[PDB]
Amino acid sequence: MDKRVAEVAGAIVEAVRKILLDKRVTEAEYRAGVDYLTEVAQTRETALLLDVFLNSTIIEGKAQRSRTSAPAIQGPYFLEGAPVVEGVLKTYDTDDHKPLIIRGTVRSDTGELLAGAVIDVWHSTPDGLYSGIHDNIPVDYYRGKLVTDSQGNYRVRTTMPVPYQIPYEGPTGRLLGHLGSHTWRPAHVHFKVRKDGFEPLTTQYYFEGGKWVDDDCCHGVTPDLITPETIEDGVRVMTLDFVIER
Amino acid sequence: MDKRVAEVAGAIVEAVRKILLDKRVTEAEYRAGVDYLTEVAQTRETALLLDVFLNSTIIEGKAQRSRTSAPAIQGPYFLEGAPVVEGVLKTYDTDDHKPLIIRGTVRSDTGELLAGAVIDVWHSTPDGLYSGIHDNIPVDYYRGKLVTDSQGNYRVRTTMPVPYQIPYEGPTGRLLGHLGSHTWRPAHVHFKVRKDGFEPLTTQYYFEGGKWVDDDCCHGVTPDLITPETIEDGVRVMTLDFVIER
Ligand SMILES: CCCCCCCCCCCCCCCCCC(=O)OC[C@H](COP(=O)(O)O)OC(=O)CCCCCCCCCCCCCCCCC
Ligand SMILES: CCCCCCCCCCCCCCCCCC(=O)OC[C@H](COP(=O)(O)O)OC(=O)CCCCCCCCCCCCCCCCC
Ligand SMILES: [Fe+3]
Ligand SMILES: [Fe+3]
Ligand SMILES: [Mg+2]
Ligand SMILES: [Mg+2]
Ligand SMILES: [Mg+2]
Ligand SMILES: [Mg+2]
Repeated sequence: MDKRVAEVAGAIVEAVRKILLDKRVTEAEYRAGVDYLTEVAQTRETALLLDVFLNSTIIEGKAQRSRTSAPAIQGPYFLEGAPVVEGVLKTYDTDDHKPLIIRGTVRSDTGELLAGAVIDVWHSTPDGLYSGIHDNIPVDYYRGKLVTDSQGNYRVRTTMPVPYQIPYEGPTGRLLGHLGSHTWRPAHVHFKVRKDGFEPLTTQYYFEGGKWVDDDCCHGVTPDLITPETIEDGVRVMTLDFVIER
Repeated sequence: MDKRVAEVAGAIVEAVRKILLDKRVTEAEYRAGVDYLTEVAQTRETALLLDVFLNSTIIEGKAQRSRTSAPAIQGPYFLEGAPVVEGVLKTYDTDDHKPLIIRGTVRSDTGELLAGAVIDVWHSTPDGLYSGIHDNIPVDYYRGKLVTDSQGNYRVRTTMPVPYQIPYEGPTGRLLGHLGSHTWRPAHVHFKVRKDGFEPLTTQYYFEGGKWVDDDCCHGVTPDLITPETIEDGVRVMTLDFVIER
């Protein structure tokens, strides 16, 4: 008997039953539903399907219960063991990459600039593929760790990310279809900031004006996480000042 | 956009989010939860897990919305293509089988005895295993089709079933563990009655006094589905009169 598992899991069970009754779900519908979720399970989409309708709500929760630079949903594509960089992120030399630059400061919720903070960054190849997770792509690519200096400053040069769709061929995709939504997410860059003394801050940031920023199939775009459009020497720039609490 | 999928699926999504907020589920809990359900998916327990907390409620629904001999949850172990029998069900000759006898009538909700109704029956080997689904067991065993005669009567001789537990080694088992329930179901026999003119009636029936009839881990035992204890010549007897609607 786990007090909390039994509080939260129970609350859900009790709550879904109600719907099963009120909406008057038939024997034949119930099968159709269960048959669906086994496909979802079969398709290894179990976590995905959850992430879409839920994870975004769970951020809205944490953002209420804490003081930090705006949080965002984490996403499936984070891999630990990213290489530390001065630096520049390792990216492919190819024509279709556009330079992106990321500057800023990591600091405490009490205001003190933190040094030796590790900023873990990952983002999509121009195709929408993440490294080491897609199509024979090296893991040291499009991933890296940034470490704030004596002033709590970090700067990194990298290629631009792109919007990508969650897998659209499966049960989740269509299910969104029936729900009048789509499979597309706006382009974003992934940050996880952890200082050995503080609570981890995981977030992603989008680009003002980018496609899908209005309609994110997951709901996890929020005004703060939209960066203004600023170029320097024809190089898109993100200036992000993180605040981790603790 | 499927009007109903979007009504019922939506209602659930909206309803689970509330819990995620109210109970104040953390980022770290959410993972733990999602991590759980992928195990459930990994363990091919996706349907099971649902059947336990839900399917029993879905009967309570149908039993409200229709006129029939009491319905019951279907269960995973029904296989179509059961052999028609006069008859007797094919069972193993072994010592530990106790004779069980099943008599009765199938009839319409308007009262007319139906003839040529097909009563599909399946039940557990003395071990708790179902045929063709367990341990190299022939499918013509512990399964059969009964066909009501000119009077709408059916009778079949068969071996006794036994209580069995839903798979207890996996994520569902323990999850019930945390919820203060168990893995055990009381002994029951499975009937599906379909006449080519009428709505299928699927139900199972338990034995008065049998273990677990009070505590069914799934909730799907109900007073009607408890048969009284009656022996004839030292042979347990079930007298069941089905009423299919339409
Ligand atoms: C194992 C849990 C996985 C995570 C669950 C997702 C978490 C939150 C989002 C889940 C969305 C709700 C799942 C409902 C899926 C319905 C599929 C469907 O309707 O197929 C359309 C279905 C067939 O089309 P399909 O989408 O290709 O399968 O439409 C039909 O023809 C039948 C009518 C469907 C109406 C059924 C209404 C919902 C009944 C489901 C009962 C079981 C719900 C248990 C889920 C509890 C969630 C905690
Ligand atoms: C894909 C859908 C499959 C069908 C879903 C089942 C349908 C109705 C029954 C579902 C029961 C609810 C599932 C919750 C499972 C919780 C697992 C757990 O707490 O592990 C204990 C977990 C670890 O132990 P474990 O059980 O071995 O994993 O306990 C912990 O240490 C962490 C605290 C757990 C508290 C989390 C509260 C629930 C958060 C889940 C958020 C996602 C819910 C989405 C489900 C929507 C359903 C429609
Ligand atoms: Fe991403
Ligand atoms: Fe059964
Ligand atoms: Mg600076
Ligand atoms: Mg600045
Ligand atoms: Mg008779
Ligand atoms: Mg009689």
